[PDB]
Amino acid sequence: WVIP
Amino acid sequence: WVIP
Amino acid sequence: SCIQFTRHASDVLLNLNRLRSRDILTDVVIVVSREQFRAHKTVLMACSGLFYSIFTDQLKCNLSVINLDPEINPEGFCILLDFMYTSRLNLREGNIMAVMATAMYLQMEHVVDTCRKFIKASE
Amino acid sequence: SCIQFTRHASDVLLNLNRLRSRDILTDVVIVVSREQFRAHKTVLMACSGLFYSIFTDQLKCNLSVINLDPEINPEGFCILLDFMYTSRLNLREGNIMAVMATAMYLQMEHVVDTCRKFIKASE
Ligand SMILES: CSc1ncc(Cl)c(Nc2ccc3c(c2)CC(=O)N3)n1
Ligand SMILES: CSc1ncc(Cl)c(Nc2ccc3c(c2)CC(=O)N3)n1
Ligand SMILES: [Cl-]
Ligand SMILES: [Cl-]
Ligand SMILES: [Cl-]
Ligand SMILES: [Cl-]
Repeated sequence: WVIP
Repeated sequence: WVIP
Repeated sequence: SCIQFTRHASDVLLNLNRLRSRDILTDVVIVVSREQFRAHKTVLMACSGLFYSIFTDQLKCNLSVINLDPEINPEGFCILLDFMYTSRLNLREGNIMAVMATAMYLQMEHVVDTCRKFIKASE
Repeated sequence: SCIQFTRHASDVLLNLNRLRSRDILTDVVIVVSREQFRAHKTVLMACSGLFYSIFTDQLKCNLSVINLDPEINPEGFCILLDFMYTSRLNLREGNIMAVMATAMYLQMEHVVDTCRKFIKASE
């Protein structure tokens, strides 16, 4: 999971 | 396009 | 000896979401505590272990309406349906418990994992 | 304020390909010079400008069989159908002309672009  |  | 187009999968998903937003070729209604959500059976199966099991069943594969357990929260379902079509999860302090419970029921292992981690960080 | 799961789109496409390989919820047959290919209408629309136009048509959206132009090569179609479900294109010296012509007909702009570049490098 990432900060888009 | 890339070499997978 | 194939070549690969990096953005292909993302572009496919973006187009599937455009079809959903315009209600094109949607073939099922998911009913959650009287709230109704239109979707594509194939996308639901591709994202959820529960929908995969339901639509591979010889009788249920032909149903146009699926009713979820009454304990399932419609907002939690809506956030997960958005994630299925976009890869983006709107996880917030106020919805994290409903989102985790819905992801456990839908069998969406990666969503369950990130909810457990975010809850553990807050304790 | 969403979080994003990087591998989600790729995982969705991989599962859609698994459904295709087991012939699960395929809803159309594409006929190419007597060769038959089963697929999902939504995936075809998500990848091709031609299939997008066909299945948004109020009459054609209901067809279970679509016949392509007799000039279309079945091998070229097979390679493109594999690309649609995997992001991998099996481009070879012996098939590049048939693949480019089929991608132009199917309106798959990124495939047409890589074929033009590979052909230009060989001249
Ligand atoms: C296992 S083979 C397979 N073949 C095709 C499909 Cl459409 C599919 N979906 C599916 C199954 C289980 C799970 C998910 C999707 C997401 C998750 O967390 N668990 N699986
Ligand atoms: C344009 S809006 C839109 N909405 C939904 C879908 Cl399913 C769709 N597909 C599509 C249209 C045109 C093209 C492609 C796919 C690939 C290509 O090269 N050209 N388009
Ligand atoms: Cl029904
Ligand atoms: Cl998941
Ligand atoms: Cl027909
Ligand atoms: Cl393309």
